Amino acid sequence: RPNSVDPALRRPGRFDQEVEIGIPDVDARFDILTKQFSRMSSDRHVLDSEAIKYIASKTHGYVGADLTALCRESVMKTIQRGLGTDANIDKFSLKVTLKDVESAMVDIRPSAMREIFLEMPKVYWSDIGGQEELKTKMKEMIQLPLEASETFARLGISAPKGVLLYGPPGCSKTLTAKALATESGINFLAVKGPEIFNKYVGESERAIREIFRKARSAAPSIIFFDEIDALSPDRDGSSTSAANHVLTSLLNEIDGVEELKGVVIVAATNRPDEIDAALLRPGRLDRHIYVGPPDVNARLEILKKCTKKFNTEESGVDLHELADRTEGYSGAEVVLLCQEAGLAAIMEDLDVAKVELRHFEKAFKGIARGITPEMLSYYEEFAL
Amino acid sequence: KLPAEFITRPHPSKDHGKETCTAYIHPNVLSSLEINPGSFCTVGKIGENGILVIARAGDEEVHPVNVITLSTTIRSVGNLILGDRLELKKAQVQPPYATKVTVGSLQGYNILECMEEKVIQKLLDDSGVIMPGMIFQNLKTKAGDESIDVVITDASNLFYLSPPFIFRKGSTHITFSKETQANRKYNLPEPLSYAAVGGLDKEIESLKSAIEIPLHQPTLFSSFGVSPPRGILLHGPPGTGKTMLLRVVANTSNAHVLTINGPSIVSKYLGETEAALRDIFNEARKYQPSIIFIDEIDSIAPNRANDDSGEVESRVVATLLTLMDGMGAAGKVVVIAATNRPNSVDPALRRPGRFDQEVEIGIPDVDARFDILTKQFSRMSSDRHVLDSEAIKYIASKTHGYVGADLTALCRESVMKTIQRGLGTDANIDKFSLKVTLKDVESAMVDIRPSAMREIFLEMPKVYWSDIGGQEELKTKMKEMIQLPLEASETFARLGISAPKGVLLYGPPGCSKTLTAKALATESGINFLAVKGPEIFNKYVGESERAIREIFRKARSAAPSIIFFDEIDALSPDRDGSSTSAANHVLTSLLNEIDGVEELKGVVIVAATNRPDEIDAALLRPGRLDRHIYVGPPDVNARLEILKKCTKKFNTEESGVDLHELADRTEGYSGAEVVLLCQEAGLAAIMEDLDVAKVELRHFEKAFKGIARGITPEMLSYYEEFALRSGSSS
Amino acid sequence: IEIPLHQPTLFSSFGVSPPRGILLHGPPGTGKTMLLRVVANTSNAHVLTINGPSIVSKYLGETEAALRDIFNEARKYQPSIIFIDEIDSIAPNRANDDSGEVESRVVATLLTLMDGMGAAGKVVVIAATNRPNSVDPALRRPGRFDQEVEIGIPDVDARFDILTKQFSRMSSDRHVLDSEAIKYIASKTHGYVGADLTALCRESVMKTIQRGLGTDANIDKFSLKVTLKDVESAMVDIRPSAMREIFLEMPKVYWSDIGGQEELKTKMKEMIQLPLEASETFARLGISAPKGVLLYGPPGCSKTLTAKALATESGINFLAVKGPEIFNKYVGESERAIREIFRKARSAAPSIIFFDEIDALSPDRDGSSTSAANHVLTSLLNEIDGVEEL
Ligand SMILES: Nc1ncnc2c1ncn2[C@@H]1O[C@H](COP(=O)(O)OP(=O)(O)OP(O)(O)=S)[C@@H](O)[C@H]1O
Ligand SMILES: Nc1ncnc2c1ncn2[C@@H]1O[C@H](COP(=O)(O)OP(=O)(O)OP(O)(O)=S)[C@@H](O)[C@H]1O
Ligand SMILES: Nc1ncnc2c1ncn2[C@@H]1O[C@H](COP(=O)(O)OP(=O)(O)OP(O)(O)=S)[C@@H](O)[C@H]1O
Ligand SMILES: Nc1ncnc2c1ncn2[C@@H]1O[C@H](COP(=O)(O)OP(=O)(O)OP(O)(O)=S)[C@@H](O)[C@H]1O
Ligand SMILES: Nc1ncnc2c1ncn2[C@@H]1O[C@H](COP(=O)(O)OP(=O)(O)OP(O)(O)=S)[C@@H](O)[C@H]1O
Repeated sequence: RPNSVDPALRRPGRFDQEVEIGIPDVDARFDILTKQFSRMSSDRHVLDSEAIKYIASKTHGYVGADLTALCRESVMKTIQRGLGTDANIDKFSLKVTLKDVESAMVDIRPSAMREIFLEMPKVYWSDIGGQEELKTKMKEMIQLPLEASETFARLGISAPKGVLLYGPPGCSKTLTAKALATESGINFLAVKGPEIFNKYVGESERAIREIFRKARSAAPSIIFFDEIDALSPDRDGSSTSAANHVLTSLLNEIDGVEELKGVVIVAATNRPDEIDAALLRPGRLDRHIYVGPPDVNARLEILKKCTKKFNTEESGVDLHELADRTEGYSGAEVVLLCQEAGLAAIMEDLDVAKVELRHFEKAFKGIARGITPEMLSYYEEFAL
Repeated sequence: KLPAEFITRPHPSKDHGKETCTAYIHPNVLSSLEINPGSFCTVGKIGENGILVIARAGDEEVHPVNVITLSTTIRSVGNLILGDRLELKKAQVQPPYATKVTVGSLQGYNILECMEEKVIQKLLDDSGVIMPGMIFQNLKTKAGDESIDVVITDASNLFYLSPPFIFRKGSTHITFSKETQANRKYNLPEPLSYAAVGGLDKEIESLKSAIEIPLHQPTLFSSFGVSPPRGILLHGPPGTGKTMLLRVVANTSNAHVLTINGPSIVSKYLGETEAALRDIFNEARKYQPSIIFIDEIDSIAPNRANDDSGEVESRVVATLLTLMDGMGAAGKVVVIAATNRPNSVDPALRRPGRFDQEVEIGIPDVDARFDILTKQFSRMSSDRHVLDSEAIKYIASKTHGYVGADLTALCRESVMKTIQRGLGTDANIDKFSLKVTLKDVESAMVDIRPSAMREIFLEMPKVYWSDIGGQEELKTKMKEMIQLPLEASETFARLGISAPKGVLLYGPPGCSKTLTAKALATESGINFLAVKGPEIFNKYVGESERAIREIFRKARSAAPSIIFFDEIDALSPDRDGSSTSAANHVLTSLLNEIDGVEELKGVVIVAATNRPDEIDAALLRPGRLDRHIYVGPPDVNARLEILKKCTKKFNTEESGVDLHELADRTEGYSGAEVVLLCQEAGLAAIMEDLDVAKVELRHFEKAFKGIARGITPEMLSYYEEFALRSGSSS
Repeated sequence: IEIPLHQPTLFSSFGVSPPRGILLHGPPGTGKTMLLRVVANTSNAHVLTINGPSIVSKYLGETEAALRDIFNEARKYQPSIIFIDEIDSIAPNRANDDSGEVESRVVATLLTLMDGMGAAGKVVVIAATNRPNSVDPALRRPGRFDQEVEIGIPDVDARFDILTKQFSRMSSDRHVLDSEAIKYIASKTHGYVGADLTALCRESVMKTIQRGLGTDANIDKFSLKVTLKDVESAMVDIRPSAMREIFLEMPKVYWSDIGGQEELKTKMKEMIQLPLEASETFARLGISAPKGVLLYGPPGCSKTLTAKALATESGINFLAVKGPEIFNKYVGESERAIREIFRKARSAAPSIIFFDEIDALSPDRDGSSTSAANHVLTSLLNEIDGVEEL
């Protein structure tokens, strides 16, 4: 914690140059693991200089100390595996294979991940049905700047820093934000919501510095802001008094990230008035993304996603008819149809993977849909 | 000097020779206690009856003063774990000759499957003193037996755990018995094994691999590049049995055992407090292999982030940091830390190299509760009278939200149920032959409560489904949303789906709404929670979410559970722009907690309010309030059952008070409006005559003239638009 | 208490260790402290007393060392009973910000010693508290306090049995036979948790003696009896424990002084007087008296005068709230006064709470008024008729 050190000892004349150590990337992971397992050397004989690449790609976000802990738990996977078959088996002759290393990640909690208390139930692109148009725009504004960051420096094109999502409730929103990091992505960090106010005055103020203390973690770290209403819901345009200083700290630490650095602000919200008249400045939020209701084609893929286990075709249910009649449902409202339909089907008589068309109809009449998907009267021209 | 502190160490030679009972303690201690090398000495725990062991003089040059060496059988008699403190005493009575000695085996093998009886006399001939409970293993097998063990179950006593006796070969009566348990009349203890712990079998297997290997085979990791992991981070919710797991390791592993539980290392002197840790570790490293057990480490290792941490406590945690890394051993010493708060561990302790192995002491689920309950009755099978694999499953399934500690209390309360019945039928009946039946457990179910519910106090008067009439649609949804996820959980897994966890109840004033929650508190099968909103709001900044967090923290541990949110409109922040200071953060916390229980958890959110249209649009997102149920006003059919609800005791069948006539005249009556008529009309009858035997029609006639309607026509119009609001026709 | 300390063979047959740990919680005045003394004097076992901070010392480890040696004495001398008066004082919930390192070790000692194996033997621990929710939840798990008994406020039946013994302890200066007056005195004492019942006996002696010496101040003070009128004078001057926190003038109001309004007076007796005098009637019919009445009309009528006489000629308690007096600027205090006042009302049950100008505290909720009024009313709706029958 260099910031926790007294600034008197950090003034010029004491340490002119300091180096901030970041999280090793995929290129550095092979070099670390090669030398760490160089002590193992041919005892494994399963390396082939290619097995580490699979491990390094899967083991993402590791600070580096846990890489040695991976080796310690790898030995735990073996030995016991050998002793499981034979009681007097020679432990020295046993070797570690790819299966033991992969299974070790189950009982391994990375030190960096332990601090960042997140759940992230392994969301992939399979669950995100439809929104093909949405993916292309996000890739051209997020994937390319992150992967080709060195290229953008020579090109000189200003990156569209600052991404915000506004749309009807039930859409992906946060779902797409956390899914990108899964497929060969980078570290994702988000707040828990009740973090702006903790207790005493100044304890939460210094917590803002602790959040931004890590700054770029590997290449780089991203600090998402889900539920932006938790930061500045009021006390800005009315009843300010002397309690709006917390928002000032969160806004003075975001302009020091330059443009072509990779550190951007990504947030998800539903009320445009919660954006507040402070992020419309030229450099905070210049481009606006509207995640509207899915079209008919999107629901067709979503329906198959939420009816994968259901026979559908075997029972005699047409998927195209369901997608057309599900118009007006916004995102999650489409998915909820099966769950309500599933409960009715089971209660009939010991339902085992037998869902008919009438089950969809029964649940269709007892689910409410979104109302007024036009936001707070302003969604195109961000000028009030 | 004559120190009062001693430790236990196994005998260097294990050959069942003349050292069966003779033990070497110290050449000088025996002299200082006026004990001859061969006289009688009493050794036992502090505050407990000692075990009469034979005192012998060893080599003073090699044997340390504080070390006491025992035999291969002494530690097994009293379950004397290696490293436990001792209290040396003396015996002044010549032991009576053993008239009868019983021979038994723990493994369920008869003594006839062991060596010849002539050999048995040679096995125990020079022991001299024999007390019940002597266990000796690694005995020679005549046949191809895998393993044999002989335990002296009984033999036939002032401040003595077992009756002292002197064995005599050729003149002692020997009886062969098949007993496999320690005698209950002597109240002898029993060792704890891995299979003695039910439900948590998966965690035990991981623990055994990470403990046996470093203690007995430390060169495996050294030859495998990296040193073996040091430090065990054992954490689990309270009541799972964290304390016994450390004891199980001590009772299973055969090595030096040192336990540091609670603030036992705190001393008045400044330097003495920090010196205790160094002395304990030095003892552990001197007699490797050894295990150091730490319980409630967070109580002595503060996280140092808060300002409440003291200087003394900061030095205690720093001592472990400077000593865990700074030792010359390769990892033969294993440190286990037991705690219930994962976040209370010191940040330096959580760094890699200190707690390499982290084990979560999981809360037993429905499947695990069957395993633990089955094993508990094994040690009480003499008076069990419990069906096998049939009654246990029914009891285990109904114990929703249990953590493991309540099951022991439930079984203990099961015995108490027989005591009240046994003594009630006959005050002098024999209570040793009493057997627990299915009804006793069911009776004990209501008298045993989960630990997570100890902090929740609500009256919750017993209101049943019969208290609600003509609500079949409401009863249709509740069974599917509560019983089906648990009674048929395999069907959901077959479809690979989870039932929706949201419901937006709304009913006119006078209807059930909250009354259904009372039925939920009566017929749900699981734990029930309610919030007396808007009590969650607090004056201090940041405590509004913390109050929700503390109440919602119990839901995760006691999953599955049902939480009832009465009048959720106040919970949702007001959009009119008045007093919008802290309610906005309340909405954010509620939404985030909903998404946090998606890992196949049983958390259910139930809400009911009189203003469905005054809530934020975020709560209408699927996954939070999935179902919109219109529990409308009672109709003619409903009020027919409503009348029988509270007037069943009334003698209206004999004469007067026609339910059908009331039903037609009570159009638009809510559940409360019908009850109001009974209260108003009933007061008319009481004033006419103090003794009331029947109710006439005129009592209701006077009441009818002074009762208004609590369900305005505009009230119904508000909810119909809410029910169909997404474009109405579209 | 008896079985764990007197029948060691019974638990030997079963595979479950004897239960250990008794904690008593409830409102003050129920008699929690007295029950501790009764057990100590009746049961023949070692008694250890911890009256509040009786084991707290200025030294760092002396407080924790005292617990270990005291519990070791119980282990050495069995059977033993350990009494910790106000156990919550030395064992806080460990969740409040006020708790520091001092309270951490003291509570942790209880977890270590009472784990079910540190003490063992024939040692049983019995404790009491006034706020069960303020104690450490870790202590409430099985193995430390297996069974928790709630000592509630005595009802009419419970008070009569308690009051009968106190008057009949001496049996010499009783002056009443067949318990006709004792039941009458017990029936007219509502909300007497037991401390006031003892105070009623104490004030009964106060009412007499003065009357005996008033006519002539030269008689035997050991030859003076206690009459029914003395207790009647003693009961009116004693306020309920929950009512001891109320500071009101309360001018005397009589119903005979109110001319007219016969209809209003007719329906009042059916609400309070009738349940007291016709308790057996409701049990036969299975009904409950209505507890909600709205008074309205043009200004200038009696109105508030009706509620003043409720505490005078009803025989039950009465709590007065000045309407919007519950309002507070802070978020956590606006509706807190609603629960705090009714907590005293439940303690002083039965009691009547009267509200002045409920319109201000009850907005129409149709999209007007302020949130603070809406926040209060939502609390009001739940507490008056919600998850609690009241
Ligand atoms: N492919 C999909 N398309 C639409 N909805 C989906 C899809 N997959 C899952 N869902 C549902 O979407 C829900 C999440 O909806 P969200 O829009 O994220 O909720 P939210 O109200 O926006 O709150 P946040 O911003 O996510 S914290 C999940 O609970 C799923 O039921
Ligand atoms: N095999 C078992 N699995 C689970 N619980 C068991 C088992 N055997 C016994 N128990 C009971 O589990 C409980 C564990 O002790 P507790 O006092 O509940 O520990 P604890 O309350 O969690 O204290 P902490 O959390 O360590 S401070 C006891 O009531 C035991 O009787
Ligand atoms: N079938 C019935 N349904 C509902 N209430 C009934 C029924 N039969 C009798 N009642 C009585 O009617 C009362 C209605 O009270 P509540 O259900 O608490 O009011 P509510 O419908 O929840 O509306 P609130 O709480 O004021 S928004 C119950 O407490 C019962 O005493
Ligand atoms: N037979 C009896 N039944 C009930 N109460 C009695 C009886 N005899 C005496 N009492 C009274 O019961 C009371 C017992 O004291 P407690 O009410 O336990 O003290 P307390 O007010 O609860 O204070 P704490 O905080 O609990 S120590 C005394 O006031 C006794 O006078
Ligand atoms: N027959 C009577 N009815 C009512 N009050 C009477 C009567 N005779 C005398 N009074 C006195 O008149 C007073 C009138 O005071 P209140 O009725 O309390 O005032 P109010 O008319 O109710 O106006 P509010 O309630 O403060 S808006 C009573 O308190 C009595 O002291």
